[PDB]
Amino acid sequence: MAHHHHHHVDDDDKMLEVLVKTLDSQTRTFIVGAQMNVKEFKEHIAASVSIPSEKQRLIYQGRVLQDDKKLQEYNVGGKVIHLVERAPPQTHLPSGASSG
Amino acid sequence: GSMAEASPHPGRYFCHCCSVEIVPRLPDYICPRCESGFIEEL
Ligand SMILES: [Zn+2]
Repeated sequence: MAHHHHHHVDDDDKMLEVLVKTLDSQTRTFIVGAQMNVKEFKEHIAASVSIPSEKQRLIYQGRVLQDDKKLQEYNVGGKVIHLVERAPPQTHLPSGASSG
Repeated sequence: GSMAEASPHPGRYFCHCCSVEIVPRLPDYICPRCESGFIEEL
């Protein structure tokens, strides 16, 4: 922020230390807010995990966490999520022109 | 789904590490096949 000076604290319970594993070898952090993105968050981590948000599937507690909601819905502050790679959804997404 | 209308029954998980369907060990959400928690409930 730099020179905000309007209640230096605000997050407190917010601001997650998003831990996220990829398969086994890795485990990387994606520190964000509690309720900040998840959507745009996934878009951001896409390259770091080599998994684009469109295929990318965040699983924690067997729950399918995605860009559809917020991070605090999954409450992943300080827990490693599990990333996975699925089979191509070409039958699910017809017409592979737009972002295909 | 067809079985259990709008009721998520945990007999259907999928661990992508095994690339085979599992019935996890919930307390941890581990896979029974490899005990890696890369399981999503289907
Ligand atoms: Zn497994």
